[PDB]
Amino acid sequence: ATLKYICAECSSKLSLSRTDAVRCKDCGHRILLKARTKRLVQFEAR
Amino acid sequence: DATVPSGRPETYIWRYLPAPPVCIRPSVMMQDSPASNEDDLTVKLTEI
Amino acid sequence: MIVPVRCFSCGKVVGDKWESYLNLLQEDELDEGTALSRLGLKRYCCRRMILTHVDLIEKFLRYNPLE
Amino acid sequence: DEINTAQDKWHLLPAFLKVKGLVKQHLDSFNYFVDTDLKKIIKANQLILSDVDPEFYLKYVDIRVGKKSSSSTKDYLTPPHECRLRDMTYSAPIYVDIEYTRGRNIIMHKDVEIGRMPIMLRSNKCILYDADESKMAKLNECPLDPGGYFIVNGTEKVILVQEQLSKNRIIVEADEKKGIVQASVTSSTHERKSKTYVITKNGKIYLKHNSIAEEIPIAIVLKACGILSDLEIMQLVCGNDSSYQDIFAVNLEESSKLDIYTQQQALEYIGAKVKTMRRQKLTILQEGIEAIATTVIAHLTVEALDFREKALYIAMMTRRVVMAMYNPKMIDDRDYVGNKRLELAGQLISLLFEDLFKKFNNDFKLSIDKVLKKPNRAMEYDALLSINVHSNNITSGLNRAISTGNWSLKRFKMERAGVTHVLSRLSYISALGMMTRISSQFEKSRKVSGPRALQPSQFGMLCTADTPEGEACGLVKNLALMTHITTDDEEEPIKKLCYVLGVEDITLIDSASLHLNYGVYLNGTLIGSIRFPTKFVTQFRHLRRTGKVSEFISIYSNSHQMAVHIATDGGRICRPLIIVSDGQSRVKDIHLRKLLDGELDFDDFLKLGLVEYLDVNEENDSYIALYEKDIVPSMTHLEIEPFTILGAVAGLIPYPHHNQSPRNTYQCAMGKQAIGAIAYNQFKRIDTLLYLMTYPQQPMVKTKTIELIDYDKLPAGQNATVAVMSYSGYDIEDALVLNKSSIDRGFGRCETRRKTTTVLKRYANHTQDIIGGMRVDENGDPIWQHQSLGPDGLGEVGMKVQSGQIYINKSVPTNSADAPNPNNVNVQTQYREAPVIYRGPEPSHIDQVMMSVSDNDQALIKVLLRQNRRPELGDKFSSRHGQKGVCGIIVKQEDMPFNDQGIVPDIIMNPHGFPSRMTVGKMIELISGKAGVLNGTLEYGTCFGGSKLEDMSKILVDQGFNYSGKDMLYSGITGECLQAYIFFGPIYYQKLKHMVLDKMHARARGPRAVLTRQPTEGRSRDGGLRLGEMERDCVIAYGASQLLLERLMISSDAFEVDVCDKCGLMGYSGWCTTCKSAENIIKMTIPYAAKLLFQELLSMNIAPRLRLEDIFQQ
Amino acid sequence: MPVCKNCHGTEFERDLSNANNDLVCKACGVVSEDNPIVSEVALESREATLNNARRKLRAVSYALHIPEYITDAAFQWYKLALANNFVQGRRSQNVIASCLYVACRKEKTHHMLIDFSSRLQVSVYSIGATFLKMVKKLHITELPLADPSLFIQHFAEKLDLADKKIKVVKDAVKLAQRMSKDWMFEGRRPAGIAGACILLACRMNNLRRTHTEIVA
Ligand SMILES: [Zn+2]
Ligand SMILES: [Zn+2]
Ligand SMILES: [Zn+2]
Ligand SMILES: [Zn+2]
Repeated sequence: ATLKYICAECSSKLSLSRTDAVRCKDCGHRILLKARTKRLVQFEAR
Repeated sequence: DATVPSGRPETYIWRYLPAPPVCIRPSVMMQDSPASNEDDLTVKLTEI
Repeated sequence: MIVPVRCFSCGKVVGDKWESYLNLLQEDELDEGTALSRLGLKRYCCRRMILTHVDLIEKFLRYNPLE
Repeated sequence: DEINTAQDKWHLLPAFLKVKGLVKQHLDSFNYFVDTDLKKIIKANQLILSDVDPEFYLKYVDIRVGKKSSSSTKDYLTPPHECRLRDMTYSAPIYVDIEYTRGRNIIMHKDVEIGRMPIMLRSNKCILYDADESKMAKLNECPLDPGGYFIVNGTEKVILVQEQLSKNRIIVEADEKKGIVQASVTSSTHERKSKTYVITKNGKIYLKHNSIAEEIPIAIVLKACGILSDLEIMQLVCGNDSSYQDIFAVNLEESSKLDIYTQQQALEYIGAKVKTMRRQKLTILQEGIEAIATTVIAHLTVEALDFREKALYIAMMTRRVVMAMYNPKMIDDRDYVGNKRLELAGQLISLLFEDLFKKFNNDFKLSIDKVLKKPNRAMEYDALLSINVHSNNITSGLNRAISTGNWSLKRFKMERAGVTHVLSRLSYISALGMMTRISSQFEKSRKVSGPRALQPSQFGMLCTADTPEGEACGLVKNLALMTHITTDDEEEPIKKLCYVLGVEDITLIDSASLHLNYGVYLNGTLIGSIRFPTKFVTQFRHLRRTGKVSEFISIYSNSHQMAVHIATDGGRICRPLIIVSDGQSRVKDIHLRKLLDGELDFDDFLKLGLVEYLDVNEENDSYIALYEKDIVPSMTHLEIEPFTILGAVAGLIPYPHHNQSPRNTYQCAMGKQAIGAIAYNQFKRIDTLLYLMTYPQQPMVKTKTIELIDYDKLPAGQNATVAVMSYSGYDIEDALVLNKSSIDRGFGRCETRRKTTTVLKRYANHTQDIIGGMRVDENGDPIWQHQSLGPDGLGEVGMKVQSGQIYINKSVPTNSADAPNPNNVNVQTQYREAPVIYRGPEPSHIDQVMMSVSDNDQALIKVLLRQNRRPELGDKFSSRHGQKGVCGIIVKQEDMPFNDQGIVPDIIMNPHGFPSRMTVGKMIELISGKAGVLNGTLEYGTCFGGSKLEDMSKILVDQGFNYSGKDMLYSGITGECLQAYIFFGPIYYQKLKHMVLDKMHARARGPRAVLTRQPTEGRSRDGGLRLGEMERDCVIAYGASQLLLERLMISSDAFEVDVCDKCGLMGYSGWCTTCKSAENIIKMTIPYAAKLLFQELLSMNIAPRLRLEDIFQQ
Repeated sequence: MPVCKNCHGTEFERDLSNANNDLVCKACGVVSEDNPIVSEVALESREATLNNARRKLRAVSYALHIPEYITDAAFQWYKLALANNFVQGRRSQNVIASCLYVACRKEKTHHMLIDFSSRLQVSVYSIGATFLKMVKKLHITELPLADPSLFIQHFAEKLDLADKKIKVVKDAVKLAQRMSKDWMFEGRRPAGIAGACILLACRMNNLRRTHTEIVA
């Protein structure tokens, strides 16, 4: 979705509160990436 | 040669030991957290 | 990764024929050299990349997010 | 389809490698360790008992790793790859079972953790072990990573196979002067101890053992060794007649001039000269004073109870030195592998273990004393959970070792370092390149050229194709493709067996030996000197190849030296190959259909008596042929394939047998730097500096060695259609010239991946370092210096980040190191923001960021940055064949030849390189390439073999291309026929590290080091370069004064010192300060290194007083 | 900190572009310092006792697998604890015990004073004594509030079962939450209601575990 970031194994949309926990709400599995930014970005193919 | 700028063979043996400057023996960067690393001469003579 | 979209010399588009290549090999079992030829690449530098180029992208898609 | 007896042996090497793996060295020794040597070490010390409370004991019983007796594999552990992201240390816990003494009727037990062991990926106990392509997915990890490397602290490291000189063995060295030292250094368990022996002077020869004071005449010791007959010494160590008679008796003299009769006093001469027992225990000052040493001096090789063995052992050793004093040569260098025994991680980690575990016990005692000192009630107390608190010294200490490489062994008092490494992943080849690398160590000083060169005995048991320049304090080699490093086997059974064959015990022996047969040496220890040596041999070898005591326990006869050796030692190199009984082999060619069916495989031929493992000794005694095509029924064995000799790295090179070897050496020193696809888990893992390529391709000509390392499923390189011509004039030495509109079409494009770890840590003030950010002044937009973040303050995915921006915002607390008090109300919140800035010559992109928690529960943030480098001018390329070069002008498209098809040679390469480097292998590889792409078949090539060139022609000539690789071309510039033929086809050019955009460097005036105040070193920190005394002299020859004064004076440290003419010394501003003046000081300039040299000196007591004079007017 | 010798502006910026690293003002552009010099690369009764207390302290620390971090905070409490000579005539254990316990409370972590004690002979009382005693001397009040939400975690891991417990966790806590508003929560060893709610949701998750193995 549009919210902040993702688990590793759960691969689930996860929004986190400021200083809440490093866990993922669903799985007990810890590490979490940061999902893609919705903001535009420019490349020049050449 | 003694026209006594030095004043004879008695200074050869230590009496007053010359402490070197700080810029010769710089305390290592204070770094994050209290202990900055010593820098040799700062420990030897400070033990002497 | 993916078959390039042109060779590194000619500039004929190879991006297309990789699908039609492999399909043409598995179904209709037929030898390499004859295959690529009637697939339409006579020049050999155009040809290598079909022949060469292991396709990794499959072996890279085992690791996707969702599983 | 009858399989050809010629090549069908090929099907061996895979089946060999298929079940028993490529990298099994690091596995087996490990899997042997955890499954066995633990059950030994504790069986050594199973009882710790204080001196107090005579009723107590602590009795270990079993050791287990990960298995508490619930399931076979541990019910839960942490997956290794995911364990690599958190900076954790991949671990399986230790389990021990104990017996106590606590209170009346206990003697109870449990299953307890003493700590955690860093096991090894794809060992027995690993989660990855025996998991096929599915768990691989769910565990998010590579299928093709060979494993065998540890992982600790999140970094990724390897124990490197460590060569060591033969231990517990004879060696005899001669020298100018000297007198031919002999040495035997024996070790097992306790007390690794050397014993030298040599002549001191002029036929008068002595034992030096540092346990003794100085020396003893060998006649004395040998008497005291319990052979008392004297003159029969001569009959023993000397021989019958030859020359040897005189040379030894000269020695035997000086025993007569002194003392005799070991019955009491001849021993007493020794203990008389031994050092003290250090007070207590001296009680043994006796005639049995030294009777201890005569069985344990150095040699723990024999010891025992009566003396005759060690006696005659030291004797037979004394023979070989007087044999050397007769004539030089006829001795033992330390070079050929049989005199050197490498050793794996198996014995290493135990030796380290039993130390750490030993300290664990010694100190856990002293902790069990504190409780039992001062009586409280009746002191019982579990006296058991105290292992938890007093542990880790086993674990954290172990991690310290395995990661750092400092091994401090208190028990041997022997320290070694540089023993592990970061496993360098620049390629799939390097993955197993660091893996299987022999690190030689010691080597005394460098100045001896002996332990350097490549000995012909090395054939096929070590890679001949790399000995790179990282030599320094050591040497680096690699194994072959087929080697099985023999483990420890056993002794007593092979001993009693040897008797069973009818060898006669030394005690029965004539005490005249050397004349009769040879003698039979177990591990370099004399036993029987049996009758009929050769028949004994053939009998024994016949047993090994079928019935009993297999693999190692090699055997070889000997002639000049009269001996037959049975060696049981572990840690030794062996190799496979086929026995030929009578004329032909034992294969019989129907056995291989019986093989490739899959119901047969390998390690089944031993039980069928076909192939077995020789040894450098054994094979030296044996006789081998290359091809089945040539046999004579004088033979023994034939190699299964010749190209097993080139290493896993070396097997890459196509047609190596056409080169000159230094090219293959530089190639084994390159290909591991070829950028590549790494592993399938590539994008998911986050590494420190990881290159990788956009469009990798199979090298057009493979080698039967490549396919078996799966190198074509992770190819590193581009396959470039490449003329050979002089073009431009930007070419010259090795410098390539690339092709625009080609390089732009996706040729040779690179990516690069960096990680920036920022650990967040809480401070004792209870204040957390915070990532908050995004200032955003002036109406809804962040400052450009900021930008690239997003609301979170952390960096964000996929956005272009440019030079001086901030890809992670970080701020420390200001008071963090203050003294925490129970006093606060409002502000803990003052922060010093010290964000890490991006700095680099190019832009880049943030692809992926990781927020996680470390093992100890402290916040962790890791981002990784990427950029795809276009292969800019100045980028090292290789031909994989030894050509090492940099691109020149990048021409456009239109330029350079084309010919009839229209194709444009992509790389174009200077001809000159081939003749002077004299490498025709490549120049065949080109043919094989063009022939390949026509038939549409990958066409092979390999060391001593490969596609026969003369048919390659036939494949081309009908399809229109010249019977040899040459063809016409049209110079792009003019457009008229090139006046000479040109030669081109596909070649595989791999692109290397040393991308230029890294390596270019410049400085205007940068930072200076505090101490010398002259510019700092190298790339990274900041600029500045070296003028060495080797170089500095140069400008003197030209005679330039002003260039130096600009150079080592103005431009580096320009400095004004204020000195005092009277009594010359320095001083600041106005004062001389030794003489308070503020008058006689004169301002002048001088290199700050020179002042620093004064204040250095004058600190030490010495006084560079400066007498001065004015420049002008005399 | 300093001011431009000309523009008299206070805003200074160190330009990292060209590998000078000069410090300059955004005002007139004059440099403050070029050439950015950087660095690189006894007998006391108190040293003995103190560093001995980092020894004994760090000992009991990783036994409980607490953060090594917190040890330094606790230790310095011990430092301040020695300042009042409160630490002199008592059992060294009970002293450093509370000295660590007060720390791990100040961080709101899961270690319960009962668990902390059983390393010893001790009655979970003598420790209860010393702790509550240093509450007086060193003046501290507000910080140490123990709560259920923490104990269930460290429990939950040791409870075996399976990944379901996470749900159970999410289950149990909301349970324990209402019990606090159910106004039965005060006047109780928080471990009691902890294992209680755990057993509750576990039964609610239809998994059968004994009463013993819980209180384990
Ligand atoms: Zn999750
Ligand atoms: Zn083409
Ligand atoms: Zn002066
Ligand atoms: Zn200014």
